[PDB]
Amino acid sequence: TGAGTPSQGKKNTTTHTKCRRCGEKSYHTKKKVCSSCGFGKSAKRRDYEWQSKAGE
Amino acid sequence: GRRIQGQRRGRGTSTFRAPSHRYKADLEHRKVEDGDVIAGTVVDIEHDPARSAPVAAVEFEDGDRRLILAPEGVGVGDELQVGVSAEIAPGNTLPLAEIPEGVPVCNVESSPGDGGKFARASGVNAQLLTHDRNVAVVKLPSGEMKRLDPQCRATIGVVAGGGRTDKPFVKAGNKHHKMKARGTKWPNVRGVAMNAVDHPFGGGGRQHPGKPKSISRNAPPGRKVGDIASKRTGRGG
Amino acid sequence: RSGRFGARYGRVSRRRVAEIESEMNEDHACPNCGEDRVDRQGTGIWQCSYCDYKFTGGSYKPETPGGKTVRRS
RNA sequence: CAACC
RNA sequence: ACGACCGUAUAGUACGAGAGGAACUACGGUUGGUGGCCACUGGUGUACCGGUUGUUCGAGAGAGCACGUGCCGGGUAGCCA
RNA sequence: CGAGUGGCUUGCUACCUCGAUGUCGGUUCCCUCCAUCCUGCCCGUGCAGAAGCGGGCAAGGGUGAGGUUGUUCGCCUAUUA
RNA sequence: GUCGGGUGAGAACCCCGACGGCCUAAUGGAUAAGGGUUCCUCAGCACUGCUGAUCAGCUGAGGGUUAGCCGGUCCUAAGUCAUACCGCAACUCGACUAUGACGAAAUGGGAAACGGGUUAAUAUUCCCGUGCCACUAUGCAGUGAAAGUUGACGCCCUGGGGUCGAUCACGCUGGGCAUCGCCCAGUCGAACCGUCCAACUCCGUGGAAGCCGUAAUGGCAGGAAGCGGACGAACGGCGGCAUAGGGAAACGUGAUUCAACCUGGGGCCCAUGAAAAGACGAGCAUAGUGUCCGUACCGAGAACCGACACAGGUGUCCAUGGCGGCGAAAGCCAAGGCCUGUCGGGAGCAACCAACGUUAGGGAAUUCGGCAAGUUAGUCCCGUACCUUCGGAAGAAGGGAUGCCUGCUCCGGAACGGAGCAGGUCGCAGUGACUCGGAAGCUCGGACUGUCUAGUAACAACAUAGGUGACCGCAAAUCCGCAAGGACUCGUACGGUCACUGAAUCCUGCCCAGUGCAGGUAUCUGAACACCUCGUACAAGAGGACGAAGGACCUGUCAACGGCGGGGGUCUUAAGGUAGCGUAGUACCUUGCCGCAUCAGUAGCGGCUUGCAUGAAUGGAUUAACCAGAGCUUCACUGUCCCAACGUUGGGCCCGGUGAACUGUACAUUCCAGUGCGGAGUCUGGAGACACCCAGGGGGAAGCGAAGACCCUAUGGAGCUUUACUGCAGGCUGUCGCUGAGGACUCUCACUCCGGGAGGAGGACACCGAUAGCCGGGCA
RNA sequence: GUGGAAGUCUGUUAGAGUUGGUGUCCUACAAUACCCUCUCGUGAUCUAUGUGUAGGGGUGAAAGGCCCAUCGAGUCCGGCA
Ligand SMILES: [Cl-]
Ligand SMILES: [Cl-]
Ligand SMILES: [Cl-]
Ligand SMILES: [K+]
Ligand SMILES: [K+]
Ligand SMILES: [Mg+2]
Ligand SMILES: [Mg+2]
Ligand SMILES: [Mg+2]
Ligand SMILES: [Mg+2]
Ligand SMILES: [Mg+2]
Ligand SMILES: [Mg+2]
Ligand SMILES: [Mg+2]
Ligand SMILES: [Mg+2]
Ligand SMILES: [Mg+2]
Ligand SMILES: [Mg+2]
Ligand SMILES: [Mg+2]
Ligand SMILES: [Mg+2]
Ligand SMILES: [Mg+2]
Ligand SMILES: [Mg+2]
Ligand SMILES: [Mg+2]
Ligand SMILES: [Mg+2]
Ligand SMILES: [Mg+2]
Ligand SMILES: [Mg+2]
Ligand SMILES: [Mg+2]
Ligand SMILES: [Mg+2]
Ligand SMILES: [Mg+2]
Ligand SMILES: [Mg+2]
Ligand SMILES: [Mg+2]
Ligand SMILES: [Mg+2]
Ligand SMILES: [Mg+2]
Ligand SMILES: [Mg+2]
Ligand SMILES: [Mg+2]
Ligand SMILES: [Mg+2]
Ligand SMILES: [Mg+2]
Ligand SMILES: [Mg+2]
Ligand SMILES: [Mg+2]
Ligand SMILES: [Mg+2]
Ligand SMILES: [Mg+2]
Ligand SMILES: [Mg+2]
Ligand code: NA
Ligand code: NA
Ligand code: NA
Ligand code: NA
Ligand code: NA
Ligand code: NA
Ligand code: NA
Ligand code: NA
Ligand code: NA
Ligand code: NA
Ligand code: NA
Ligand code: NA
Ligand code: NA
Ligand code: NA
Ligand code: NA
Ligand code: NA
Ligand code: NA
Ligand SMILES: [Sr+2]
Ligand SMILES: [Sr+2]
Ligand SMILES: [Sr+2]
Ligand SMILES: [Sr+2]
Ligand SMILES: [Sr+2]
Ligand SMILES: [Sr+2]
Ligand SMILES: [Sr+2]
Ligand SMILES: [Sr+2]
Ligand SMILES: [Sr+2]
Ligand SMILES: [Sr+2]
Ligand SMILES: [Sr+2]
Ligand SMILES: [Sr+2]
Ligand SMILES: [Sr+2]
Ligand SMILES: [Sr+2]
Ligand SMILES: [Sr+2]
Ligand SMILES: [Sr+2]
Ligand SMILES: [Sr+2]
Ligand SMILES: [Sr+2]
Ligand SMILES: [Sr+2]
Ligand SMILES: [Sr+2]
Ligand SMILES: [Sr+2]
Ligand SMILES: [Sr+2]
Ligand SMILES: [Sr+2]
Ligand SMILES: [Sr+2]
Ligand SMILES: [Sr+2]
Ligand SMILES: [Sr+2]
Ligand SMILES: [Sr+2]
Ligand SMILES: [Sr+2]
Ligand SMILES: [Sr+2]
Ligand SMILES: [Sr+2]
Ligand SMILES: [Sr+2]
Ligand SMILES: [Sr+2]
Ligand SMILES: [Sr+2]
Ligand SMILES: [Sr+2]
Ligand SMILES: [Sr+2]
Ligand SMILES: [Sr+2]
Ligand SMILES: [Sr+2]
Ligand SMILES: [Sr+2]
Ligand SMILES: [Sr+2]
Ligand SMILES: [Sr+2]
Ligand SMILES: [Sr+2]
Ligand SMILES: [Sr+2]
Ligand SMILES: [Sr+2]
Ligand SMILES: [Sr+2]
Ligand SMILES: [Sr+2]
Ligand SMILES: [Sr+2]
Ligand SMILES: [Sr+2]
Repeated sequence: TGAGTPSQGKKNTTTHTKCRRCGEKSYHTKKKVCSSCGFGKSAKRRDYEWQSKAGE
Repeated sequence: GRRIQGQRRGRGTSTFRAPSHRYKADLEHRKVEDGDVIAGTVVDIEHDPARSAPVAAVEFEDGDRRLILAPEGVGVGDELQVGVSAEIAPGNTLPLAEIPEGVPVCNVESSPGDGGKFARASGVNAQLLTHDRNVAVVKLPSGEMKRLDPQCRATIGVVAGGGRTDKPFVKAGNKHHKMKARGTKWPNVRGVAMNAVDHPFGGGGRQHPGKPKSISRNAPPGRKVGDIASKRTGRGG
Repeated sequence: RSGRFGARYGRVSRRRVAEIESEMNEDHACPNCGEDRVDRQGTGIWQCSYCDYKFTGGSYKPETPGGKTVRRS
């Protein structure tokens, strides 16, 4: 069984969903953690300086 | 390289854990205030998943229903005693001090009241040899003379299920089923059969450890493999 | 006996399985009464079909050499 | 003879 | 677009003590190659005719399906060796 | 011992190609060379004959089937001009 | 698909009928996930649709999903999170222990709904009829109430009860066919309420010394059979429900085999097959309440995932429709679905290609190799070798039979079950299609079933049972974490950790010098702190004394790394290759030599064997069974071959419509030679050459595709190794702090451990912090 | 005779897999597909959903296999021009 096309048919699991806090479809319904805003993981909003060029 | 299997074990991930949620009970001796006035009646004999041996369900006078580490020869209806003044018969528990020398015992405590630590496996037994007012000498299943507090409790007789080891598994499938009831990753791939990156013995055109197997006691995890601090090897001499 | 093993495993393995299971299934004298009606119920567990006496014993024999010793001393 | 020895 | 060989007559002759043993020439055939043709033999021939298994159309009659003929036997034309 | 020809082997060189000219053997299909194995015509012989042996002209045609081996080559078998 | 017709400006593909077909574990029915309006209606064809389109999953607009009893909701599973506590420089980080919560929509547990009618689209939701559950209120009854039971459970074999379905018999209703007299369909009717009870268990009677009983095991004076009794089942029978419903009508009755469902008996485990909420226990009347969320549609060769209307991938149940047969097999056919695995028209339709049928004679000559194809085939009877671990080998091999019809026998309660007999009879052929093994021998490997390189490797590689060695008495060995802490472990030597070999059988020689590990060690060497001398009004510093682990040194150890030669009738460096096997999957020499077999055998098998460079758990030898493993031989068979032919289906070719990509410095009708950076359509010399187009097989463009993966070069990269360099974890060991009292000792008060507690064990040690020496490819 | 064991046999039952054709395809139906043949199919079996293990880390009956077409160290962004 190839890792490509044939293995794509088995994908019918729902993981990332619309986040209650930020609105992005990044709330992982299994982990109950938003990969975009951090909801479920931290009170503070998910943020990182690497999301932009160092001097900007 | 990569961490060897022995190192993956320590993390205690599912693959290496024991099926605890399926285990029945911790067969520790009952805790008696004193007097020995505690007696119970064997209500049933059950299979202990964690030891491949039988265990006995006991109902005590004060209403306590508990599984117990059963010696050979215990059956339903039989009455058992646990205390300093318990009778000296198979299936009864009392401090070594009260036990007559030269009597096979099992589920011997390490420290008085700990519930039992020694001689708990199928068909084994410790042999109470010497008495005293300060120390009770016991011969453990491995042949080692152990000095114990006479206040250490123990059960008279040998553990049930002896001879379990006399029959061969015959097939992989039988080993398989037993392993599924233990905290062990099985089957076993030999170090010499792995790539260099995976084990000290891995690599090489043909299989062979590219080094002596007797490893030092001081070796770090990841390197302590093969024959650990062997005092000798082989069968010779 | 080991006949269910066919031509597999080799002499020894299925020779001992035969003996062990042979002695295992023989008629055993109940300790409670005395009738040869004890049968194995599982690993180390025996029961008499006559009086229903359920008790512990060896894994494949109702009594072991070491078990018989306890009685003595 | 189709690289390495 | 023809190459080569075998055989017979020449002749048990010429030659040679013997053993052995030719040629010119005239013939018949084979083989390899070449071009063409189907009266003959052979193949094919899901044109066609027949036999027959399972199933369906109630039976009979007559048919479908079973892979582009269910299977089997025979085989015209044509195409072929 | 001396003088050459070829460009089938091997060696040598590093000229061409590393933004790639697919690598042995076989197979299939076509053209060619002659230093000729057979076939045609000759010369000599330690050429009686038959047959050998050696040499000359000659490239029209032919040079096949098999056993081991991936083999090329080679060894082997029965045929063959 | 075809012929007619319908609609429309327009019809091969939108609709109707007829005829012809396709799908049967699916191409039918219900659904999970997932999608998200794709569902229904109307109006459209600019877009999407492999051609067209009046059609549509497309465009525009409207409409559509109704619940006390179907899910959710409730419970808890593996397990997750939150808070507290603790760690961490710190946190959104981290382990434990408490608490709380979360965690199951087909498919875990679970209070209660059936039948019919209705819409364009919903429907156990609406409507009609009937019924049920929970809670609450009122009334009567009731003092019981929590013990127990249930929820609640593995794998294999099997009896009994029993519905649907299917079939058989006969009756009734309707249909079909029309030489007969047959063939088809229907013949209905729920939940619920009531009632019946087999099995299991038990009780009374009884009184078996051999009887009772089973498919089988089994049962009994510790009381068998028989007789009677208590308890006690179905999603089942029976009555109601039902002058309900449904049907055009009739609106049956019996039987067999019996999925569902119910209830028992047996066997297996080095394997033991959830939990909790809830329910029962624990009556009845009447009334009230029963909110909230889901509900359409697809569920796939067009509604999901794969960029697509993709030949892929994707769970569940329909596993009992008819013939067939052992069958959930093939083949054919219903119910139901479809003609959308969606471009058509034309040419006896050429070459060539993909699938495939048939080939005389020869029969593996083909080829690396029988690759490909074929041969055999179902069932019954006879019969079956070497070898063997006594299981097997084995369906060995080899031989014979096989249909139909007529009348019967036997087994069984019987089957629309099975086993036979006699007579008759047809064909080339009776497992007639379909389904359906070719067989045998020798050798190598691995014992076996099992695993694997998703996407070039299925093997001899990995695993395995078996054998073996190593560590550890549990405050352990091994391992994870910076720490708090943790896996192993509800475990305790018959354990479990770390390694090696790899079933059985017969065996497993010699070597401890080097390396490794371990033990010992008079003496030697061996750091820091403290101590002492010199030095400094102090300090730096120099030296001394003491000396832990470690090393030197000694010993043990090879189923520890590994080794088992050259020379002579010892030497290096410990020993100097034993049993076996041997030209090997190891032998260069080598096509070794002899033999077998063949016309011929670098192959294969047997023997020999000085082994370039076999050999014993780096396991040796050997071996029945097994194998999509490697090699060889034989019988059978055949288009693999001699040597090719004819045929079939789909393309190819022509026509309508649709309509890409690769590639392109320029020029370009080339050919023979030469030249040139030595491999030119383009330079030179000649030769040839009127332009354009169709089909073809691919000689050339050192053809297209990919900045060669080989090789080298770069003071390039990465993975891996080690007695490379340098370091870093980690372990051992000394010292200082924690740390107290009286080179050996006692004590208790810190601290540690055990204990529910009292208290016990230990104890200034250990743990921990700091530092010093040793080891240290585990890691950088 | 009964009994019905087995990592037991046959088997396109379901289901799992993939020896050979070095067949078809190779601007594909498909960035791993199609056909025939073949292997397993009561167990170390297969399978759905839930759940856990995370990057020098997992997971690995060990092939450097696998960790979302990516693995001798994933992916993303940043360091970074
Ligand atoms: Cl074990
Ligand atoms: Cl639902
Ligand atoms: Cl029964
Ligand atoms: K190379
Ligand atoms: K090159
Ligand atoms: Mg316990
Ligand atoms: Mg496990
Ligand atoms: Mg192993
Ligand atoms: Mg490997
Ligand atoms: Mg390593
Ligand atoms: Mg090995
Ligand atoms: Mg050069
Ligand atoms: Mg090229
Ligand atoms: Mg010449
Ligand atoms: Mg010529
Ligand atoms: Mg509907
Ligand atoms: Mg389609
Ligand atoms: Mg023929
Ligand atoms: Mg040949
Ligand atoms: Mg074949
Ligand atoms: Mg009869
Ligand atoms: Mg060989
Ligand atoms: Mg194998
Ligand atoms: Mg592969
Ligand atoms: Mg395989
Ligand atoms: Mg082992
Ligand atoms: Mg063992
Ligand atoms: Mg072992
Ligand atoms: Mg192996
Ligand atoms: Mg030989
Ligand atoms: Mg040895
Ligand atoms: Mg080895
Ligand atoms: Mg380059
Ligand atoms: Mg390289
Ligand atoms: Mg490097
Ligand atoms: Mg504690
Ligand atoms: Mg390194
Ligand atoms: Mg899963
Ligand atoms: Mg490798
Ligand atoms: Na020359
Ligand atoms: Na070639
Ligand atoms: Na010539
Ligand atoms: Na040859
Ligand atoms: Na009833
Ligand atoms: Na049937
Ligand atoms: Na169409
Ligand atoms: Na198997
Ligand atoms: Na040594
Ligand atoms: Na050796
Ligand atoms: Na196999
Ligand atoms: Na053919
Ligand atoms: Na060309
Ligand atoms: Na690398
Ligand atoms: Na028997
Ligand atoms: Na395959
Ligand atoms: Na990484
Ligand atoms: Sr696939
Ligand atoms: Sr899925
Ligand atoms: Sr969180
Ligand atoms: Sr931030
Ligand atoms: Sr415990
Ligand atoms: Sr405890
Ligand atoms: Sr190695
Ligand atoms: Sr020895
Ligand atoms: Sr003549
Ligand atoms: Sr003569
Ligand atoms: Sr047909
Ligand atoms: Sr046939
Ligand atoms: Sr180039
Ligand atoms: Sr010449
Ligand atoms: Sr001549
Ligand atoms: Sr040769
Ligand atoms: Sr138009
Ligand atoms: Sr529609
Ligand atoms: Sr919940
Ligand atoms: Sr449920
Ligand atoms: Sr099951
Ligand atoms: Sr029955
Ligand atoms: Sr619906
Ligand atoms: Sr469906
Ligand atoms: Sr599909
Ligand atoms: Sr139909
Ligand atoms: Sr269309
Ligand atoms: Sr014919
Ligand atoms: Sr051959
Ligand atoms: Sr041949
Ligand atoms: Sr036969
Ligand atoms: Sr696989
Ligand atoms: Sr493969
Ligand atoms: Sr062995
Ligand atoms: Sr040594
Ligand atoms: Sr020898
Ligand atoms: Sr062997
Ligand atoms: Sr010119
Ligand atoms: Sr072409
Ligand atoms: Sr099997
Ligand atoms: Sr099978
Ligand atoms: Sr292949
Ligand atoms: Sr084929
Ligand atoms: Sr491909
Ligand atoms: Sr079966
Ligand atoms: Sr991948
Ligand atoms: Sr960057």
